[PDB]
Amino acid sequence: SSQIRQNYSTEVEAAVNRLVNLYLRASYTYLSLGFYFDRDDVALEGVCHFFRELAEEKREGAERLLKMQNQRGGRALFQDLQKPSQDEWGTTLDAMKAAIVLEKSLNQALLDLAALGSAQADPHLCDFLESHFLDEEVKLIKKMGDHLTNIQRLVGSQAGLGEYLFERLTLKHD
Amino acid sequence: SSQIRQNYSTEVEAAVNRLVNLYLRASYTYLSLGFYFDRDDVALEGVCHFFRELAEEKREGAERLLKMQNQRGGRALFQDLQKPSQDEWGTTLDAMKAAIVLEKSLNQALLDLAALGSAQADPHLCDFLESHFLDEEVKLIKKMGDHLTNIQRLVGSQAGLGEYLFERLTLKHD
Amino acid sequence: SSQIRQNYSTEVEAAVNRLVNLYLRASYTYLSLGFYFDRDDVALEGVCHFFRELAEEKREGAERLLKMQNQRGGRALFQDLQKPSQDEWGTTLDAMKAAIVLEKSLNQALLDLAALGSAQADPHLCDFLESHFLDEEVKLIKKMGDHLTNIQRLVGSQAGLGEYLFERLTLKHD
Amino acid sequence: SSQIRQNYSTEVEAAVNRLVNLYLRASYTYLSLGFYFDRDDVALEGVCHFFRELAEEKREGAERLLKMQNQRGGRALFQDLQKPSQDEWGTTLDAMKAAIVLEKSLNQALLDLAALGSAQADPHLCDFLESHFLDEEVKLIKKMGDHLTNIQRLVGSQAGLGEYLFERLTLKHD
Ligand SMILES: [Cl-]
Ligand SMILES: [Cl-]
Ligand SMILES: [Cl-]
Ligand SMILES: [Cl-]
Repeated sequence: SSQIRQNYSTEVEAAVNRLVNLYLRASYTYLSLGFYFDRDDVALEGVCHFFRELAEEKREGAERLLKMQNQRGGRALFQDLQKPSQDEWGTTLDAMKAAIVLEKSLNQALLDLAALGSAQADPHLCDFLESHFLDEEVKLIKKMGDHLTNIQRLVGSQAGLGEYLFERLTLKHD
Repeated sequence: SSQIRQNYSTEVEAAVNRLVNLYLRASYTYLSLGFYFDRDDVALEGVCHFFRELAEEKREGAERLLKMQNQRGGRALFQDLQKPSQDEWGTTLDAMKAAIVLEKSLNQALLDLAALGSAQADPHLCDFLESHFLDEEVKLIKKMGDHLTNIQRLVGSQAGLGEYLFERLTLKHD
Repeated sequence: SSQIRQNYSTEVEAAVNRLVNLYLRASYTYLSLGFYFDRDDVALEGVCHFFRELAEEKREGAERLLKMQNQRGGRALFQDLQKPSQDEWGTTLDAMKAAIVLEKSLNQALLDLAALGSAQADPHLCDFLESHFLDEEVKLIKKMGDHLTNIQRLVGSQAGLGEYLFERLTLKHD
Repeated sequence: SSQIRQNYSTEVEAAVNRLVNLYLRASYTYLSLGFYFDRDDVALEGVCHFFRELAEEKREGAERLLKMQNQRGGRALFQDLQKPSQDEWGTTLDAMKAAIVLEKSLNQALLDLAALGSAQADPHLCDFLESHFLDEEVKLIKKMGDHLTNIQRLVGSQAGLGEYLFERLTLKHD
């Protein structure tokens, strides 16, 4: 069973398993975004790379939560993973707007879990989120917000031109 | 406007702007202390260097707060910067006593902001202060306290001798 | 008191202290400009970097004046530092126009002090300004003028596009 | 005769020859100071080294003036060199006080020559002094003033102790 568990509430254990599901769902959403931008009829390499990187980051976040669950003596429980909300993701702008929505939802889940940890007097959990998740999320949301502003200023009356230039001159590509 | 702000209270935003002012004021105080000890009629190089270093440290603390303000989606607001409390700073002892007073005031402002963060359930802010400010301040206050004790033991009946020896043998100089 | 002062007028001493205030004010203005361009709703990294660099340059100019004040046996006297003239700085164009205004004001103050030095038969002061300030200021004003022309030619009927392209292709960024 | 002389007044030529004499006299004074501090009954190595270095510096200043005299097409004219004002130089304090007097006299001679150059519309001469002499002299006087303050604070009621400590802990020695 366990022999190590100490100060680790059933409420936190369940919430961690839920958060793993949310991160894996987010990873799957980013996988879909990445491959949409690799379509020959979309063909925005830097946009593809941006979202493929996020798919890996979210998977790694789920793995870190699972490692922690076992370190505390809780039990990983996996649930079905829903498919992403869209099959096609529109423009770079549409995609970046969907990404910031998704990140705000993950951030709120992190904050909710931090608040649960405080309520449960679980300082290890609170430390864990502060150390590996909260600032990573703030940094990423700031980056997306920066990108949104630049994408928006490039729409002008020549959306295609602006979308190409943003991909070429802001996003990382070969 | 903002598109990134989340869980970032107006109260914290304002308090961060106030703390920026306090750090910039402290930086200005240390600039004045540094140049006083470079006067030809004062001429204590190690004391000059000690306070010039602190002027840079406090400026960098203000810059880190400003970076964080933008990362969270708050808005930097700058106010007039008051001049330092003195134009001449007395002996090394007088200066180190003024410095520890100043640092206690910064430390209390940090603690007040940490308490506001806890009240507002803002774990990112609390993490931020713990990571970059609270221990730096404890370390610095301990160092100043150590220096005060050594300065005090050197006063004896030969203050000039003790002030020279402390500058030469404790403080870093060329 | 002093034992080193020679050929260093009270008029120059006071004017140097005033010029220190002007440089520190300019540094503060550039700090504000830099952080405005780091806002997520502005997000022009190269513009941010340009003005953050100038904030450091102006601080260093103030420090060089203070060092010189002590080398000549004058006494640094610090005054309150007024906040910058604006809290928000508009477009890159608006900001660069404000910067060239500011630099012209610093340049005129330098020239006024050079003329005072000549009047007071203070060749060390005149040398000092020529060596460390006058050409640095001419170079910087020429650079800003160059930038203004390029910004202006990019406005066209697509201001957002031009502002992005200038930041990407002229200014230094990561 | 000359074939190169241009814009080089007889007044400046004579004043340069006088200044050469003043620098060589100063060099001789420092030679005497250096060897006094090497006496077995004085024995302050760092003080000896300080003044021996200045003897070389003043000789080199005289050589630079002579080189310039020939570059401009003037004619070096050498006069008798008076012996130093003292045969024995007292304490480190007495010596440093005599040195700052001497340096103030050289500085005034430099300033007088700079003013003569301006009067004669001789910008090469004015540049020459600014480039190689005026700031070197300000720097040296500031250093001596710094030393005087430290020597004075060490007198206390134990002059011998203070004189030893200054030599050991401020001045450069083997
Ligand atoms: Cl579904
Ligand atoms: Cl005040
Ligand atoms: Cl104001
Ligand atoms: Cl004689």
